Amino acid sequence: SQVFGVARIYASFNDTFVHVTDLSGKETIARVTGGMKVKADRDESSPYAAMLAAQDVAAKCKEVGITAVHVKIRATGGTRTKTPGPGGQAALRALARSGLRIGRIEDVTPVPSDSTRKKGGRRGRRL
Amino acid sequence: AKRTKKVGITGKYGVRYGSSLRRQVKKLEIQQHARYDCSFCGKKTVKRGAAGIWTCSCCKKTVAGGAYTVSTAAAATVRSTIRRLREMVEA
Amino acid sequence: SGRGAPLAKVVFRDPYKYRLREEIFIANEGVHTGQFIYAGKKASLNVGNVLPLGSVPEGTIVSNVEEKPGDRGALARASGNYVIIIGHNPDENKTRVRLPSGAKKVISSDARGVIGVIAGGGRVDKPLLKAGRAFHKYRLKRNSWPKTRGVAMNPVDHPHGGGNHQHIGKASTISRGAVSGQKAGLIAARRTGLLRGSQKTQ
Amino acid sequence: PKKRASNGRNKKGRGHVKPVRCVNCSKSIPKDKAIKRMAIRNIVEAAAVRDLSEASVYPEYALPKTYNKLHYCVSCAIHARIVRVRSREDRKNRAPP
Amino acid sequence: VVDPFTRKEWFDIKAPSTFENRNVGKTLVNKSTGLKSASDALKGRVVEVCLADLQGSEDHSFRKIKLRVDEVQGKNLLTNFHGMDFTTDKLRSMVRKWQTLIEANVTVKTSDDYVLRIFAIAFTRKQANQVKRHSYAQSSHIRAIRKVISEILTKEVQGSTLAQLTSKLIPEVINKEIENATKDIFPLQNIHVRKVKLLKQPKFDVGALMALHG
Amino acid sequence: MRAKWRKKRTRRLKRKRRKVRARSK
Amino acid sequence: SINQKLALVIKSGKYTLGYKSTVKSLRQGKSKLIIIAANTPVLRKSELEYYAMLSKTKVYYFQGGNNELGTAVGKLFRVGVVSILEAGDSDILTTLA
RNA sequence: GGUGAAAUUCUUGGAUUUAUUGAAGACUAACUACUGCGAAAGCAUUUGCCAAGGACGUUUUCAUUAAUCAAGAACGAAAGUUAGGGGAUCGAAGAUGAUCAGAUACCGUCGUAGUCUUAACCAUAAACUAUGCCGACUAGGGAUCGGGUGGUGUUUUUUUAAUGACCCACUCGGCACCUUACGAGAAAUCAAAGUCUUUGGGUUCUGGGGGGAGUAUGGUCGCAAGGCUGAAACUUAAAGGAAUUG
Ligand SMILES: [Mg+2]
Ligand SMILES: [Mg+2]
Ligand SMILES: [Mg+2]
Ligand SMILES: [Mg+2]
Ligand SMILES: [Mg+2]
Ligand SMILES: [Mg+2]
Ligand SMILES: [Mg+2]
Ligand SMILES: [Mg+2]
Ligand SMILES: [Mg+2]
Ligand SMILES: [Mg+2]
Ligand SMILES: [Mg+2]
Ligand SMILES: [Mg+2]
Ligand SMILES: [Mg+2]
Ligand SMILES: [Mg+2]
Ligand SMILES: [Mg+2]
Ligand SMILES: [Mg+2]
Ligand SMILES: [Mg+2]
Ligand SMILES: [Mg+2]
Ligand SMILES: [Mg+2]
Ligand SMILES: [Mg+2]
Ligand SMILES: [Mg+2]
Ligand SMILES: [Mg+2]
Ligand SMILES: [Mg+2]
Ligand SMILES: [Mg+2]
Ligand SMILES: [Mg+2]
Ligand SMILES: [Mg+2]
Ligand SMILES: [Mg+2]
Ligand SMILES: [Mg+2]
Ligand SMILES: [Mg+2]
Ligand SMILES: [Mg+2]
Ligand SMILES: [Mg+2]
Ligand SMILES: [Zn+2]
Ligand SMILES: [Zn+2]
Repeated sequence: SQVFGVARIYASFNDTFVHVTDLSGKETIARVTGGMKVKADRDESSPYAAMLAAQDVAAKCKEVGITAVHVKIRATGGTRTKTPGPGGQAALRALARSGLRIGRIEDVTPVPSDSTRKKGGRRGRRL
Repeated sequence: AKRTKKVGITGKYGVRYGSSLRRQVKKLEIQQHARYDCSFCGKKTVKRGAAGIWTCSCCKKTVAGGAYTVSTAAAATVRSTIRRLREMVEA
Repeated sequence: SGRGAPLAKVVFRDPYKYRLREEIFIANEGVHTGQFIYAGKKASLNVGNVLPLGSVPEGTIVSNVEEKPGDRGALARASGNYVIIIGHNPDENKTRVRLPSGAKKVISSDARGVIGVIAGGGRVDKPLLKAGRAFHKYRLKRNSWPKTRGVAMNPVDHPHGGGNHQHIGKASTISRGAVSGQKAGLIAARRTGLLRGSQKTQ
Repeated sequence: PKKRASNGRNKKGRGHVKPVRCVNCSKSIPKDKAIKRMAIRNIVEAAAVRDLSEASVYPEYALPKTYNKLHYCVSCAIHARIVRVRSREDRKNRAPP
Repeated sequence: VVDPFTRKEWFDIKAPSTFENRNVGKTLVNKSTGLKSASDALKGRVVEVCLADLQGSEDHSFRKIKLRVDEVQGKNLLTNFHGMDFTTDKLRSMVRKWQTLIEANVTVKTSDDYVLRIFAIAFTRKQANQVKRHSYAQSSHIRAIRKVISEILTKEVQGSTLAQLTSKLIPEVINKEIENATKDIFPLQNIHVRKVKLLKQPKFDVGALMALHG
Repeated sequence: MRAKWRKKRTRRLKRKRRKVRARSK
Repeated sequence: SINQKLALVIKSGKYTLGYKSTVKSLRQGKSKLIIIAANTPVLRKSELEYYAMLSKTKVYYFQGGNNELGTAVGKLFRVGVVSILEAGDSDILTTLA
């Protein structure tokens, strides 16, 4: 009821991304989430780190000012596990709690019509 | 009786130049010598000479074509896409 | 004689005099005797006709394309060669196309081309099989055959000349800035060795 | 000898079934033999849904979730997901539970 | 500090005549100085607004919409139609095992020359007294249905303009305008108009876009 | 050794032996 | 198809094959329909069409060269034009053609 | 970025992210099942065309025209070979980064051939149901696919039928499952793997302790890689199967 934008959340495995932008698409945000406050190189996806960096995300969001925004979350997907990452939900929650208004949501995880064969061969990763 | 098991028309070259070179030649050789079917009269009377020139014995027409076959794969595919791009400029 | 692709003699009326003028075109694959050819901007898109690159849509196939509007044919003239129109910039009225070499040059839309591909394609697929056929081939082009390997000559005859064994003796790649007399071998070669890979520019 | 009458899973009278590849290791596995689990997990958590709704527009309009079908490779399936190796006669029970 | 907070201007947008309310909100684009300025490089975007977001009760919440910005003047930024789509939640919830899916599409034009490919989605309905958990159709049915869907589909489009086209699918009765035909062939739960996507349009025609304001 | 590897070892072995007497062909 | 409706005229009615016989038919008016192969030249086409209009005879352009028209009329040779004089029971003189 | 963790790697070239957007080749997700089809290989977006096929239905026709089959032939996954095209993807090779005592690997990176398509080959897969085909007989059970029959069964309501979908009962042919054991089996198990010392419906094929060895040799097929046919000398007391206990 006050203002709108875009969330653009993305949670990979061993990294995660979050960045707002105008609902017109090209626009901008500040966008630095993944290995920004956490630098151990394996805690990149970690939820304790997703919030630590998502915090500074809402900061700039409100620094220039956006009260409400809807989400568009996306997993690495495409051709590798089509599923949310650890720091995906652990970030917008720390931000919805940051005094942010949300609403209509849907994910944009890319899924194909069974093509572009994956890595690892027919025997896959062996361990 | 069958005269040659494999050489066919390439037997003129005898034993020289290697089986591979001779074999591949026979391929284009067969094509450039055979009689094709004429598109303007319906009779198979169009033969080559002066590669890229295919003329019908009767009806006297001369068609430009591949060096060894009347229609080359590329030209045939072009005919298709030219029809496509053309059907696209009246309707 | 001396050309792989066949020629096409096309007769036209002289719009300024009661007289016939006979142009000599390169026969595109499919053209036939007694065919009707159309030439101009407001012409149809039929294989054989000649239209400016602007008047044709993307993906068209043309040969004997003009580098500049009105040079009577400069590109895609060898047996079975063609160029493809891959775009138009109606402002500056340019038209970007792909040549047989793969290079993508942009030229004026008023430049002309003939719909289709050149005839006599696939001539190079048949081996020559004997020096005689190569001999007769060049008997009509020029005195460029046969070729003596510079490594079989004495030093007085070539850089690669001389030696108690047949060898080049120094790098076969030669600088572009080289001088006439030393530019023999791989000139300005940016690479060398057997090409193993994609072999098609993106 | 055999230790299952299907010797795979769900395939009698077809010869060949297009193969799917495991979500965990990408290894190929025939669709008829791939253990399938549809993961319908919400955007929710224990204490994350209340913060989500109070300080927001749209006072709990839809609340949608994640929907995607997963296919595993028996080797991977046995490692983490539902394999739960059974007993000689307890395995013939196809009751999902 | 570069401080791109006081950086540029915010522009406004609304929606065409079709809907009840039209306030889109605002966006941020760039300084309007002419070196390479606004407008000439501005109206080439689109936004993702839900339908109930600008129409009303969410009895139309599934449908997502794209609005192609076309022309702008001093703080005007009005955007015409660009397409639509369903949402993962709805579609992924409609694809239930133990039933057969049906998808079909057609490419037509309206009068407002635009050639469009639409999409439709339908499933199988279990009869009230049914006892089989499979609830499946038969190829003869599925092919026949597609035909009537295709036939019906290219009636509204090429039957009116883009405006009435948008005004035709928002009531969604075409969804069951299929059902009267399918009621004689198969139950068919969840019959919809799931997606639409386009290619081009005649040149801008500045005068026609102004017939969506008031 | 593995079954299919014994095959490969044998296939190689015959290829080598095959070559060896073609020298005396 | 129409090859069917036409194939009944050879076994039932009267016809004439060939460019020359077909024109004497068009001059005497006995022709009610003439079939012209696809590959036949345009000059002869317009000529036959002229004679047809003079004999008020209808024409049908057979999609397929004279080779196809010949094997269609049951003959083993190219047929550039056919002129029907009596369609014994074929609806060819009454169908959409 | 990638992983268990890292590193080779990529980033004044604004990378990863976003936006509009185009190209290329590949694939058909979800729907998808103890579901369908084909001789097997094998077959999943649309539509048009091309011929083709089983089950059913049948008071139609022919009337033993058949069953099974050495020789011979049609097709035959994958990879692989020849000539074009294609070459997006993933990716033998190779080269790398990491690991390890070592690490030619597994994990990561690059990436050739390949992957795809046309024309021609090659003819092998745990090509599996590790289970010949035709015929008959023997046993209980509820699902399901296709055809069919039966109705003062429900729904569509239009105004009720006609229909269509659904319900029920039956019958023929399908893919299977379940419970039984008369019965079989060395057992695991099997409606055939049963109707066998109470041994005979028709017919095809193969096997005769383990190695040696699918080796040698001849023949033949193939461009090759290889396919098919296929020994012996010698050596050896076990090798093997299913089940039981540890
Ligand atoms: Mg493991
Ligand atoms: Mg000389
Ligand atoms: Mg030389
Ligand atoms: Mg020389
Ligand atoms: Mg010398
Ligand atoms: Mg010198
Ligand atoms: Mg020198
Ligand atoms: Mg020297
Ligand atoms: Mg030398
Ligand atoms: Mg075991
Ligand atoms: Mg299987
Ligand atoms: Mg198989
Ligand atoms: Mg031993
Ligand atoms: Mg020797
Ligand atoms: Mg599909
Ligand atoms: Mg014999
Ligand atoms: Mg490649
Ligand atoms: Mg290596
Ligand atoms: Mg290890
Ligand atoms: Mg190493
Ligand atoms: Mg190695
Ligand atoms: Mg890789
Ligand atoms: Mg075998
Ligand atoms: Mg098997
Ligand atoms: Mg069985
Ligand atoms: Mg055995
Ligand atoms: Mg029974
Ligand atoms: Mg009934
Ligand atoms: Mg039955
Ligand atoms: Mg018992
Ligand atoms: Mg017993
Ligand atoms: Zn002719
Ligand atoms: Zn796996």
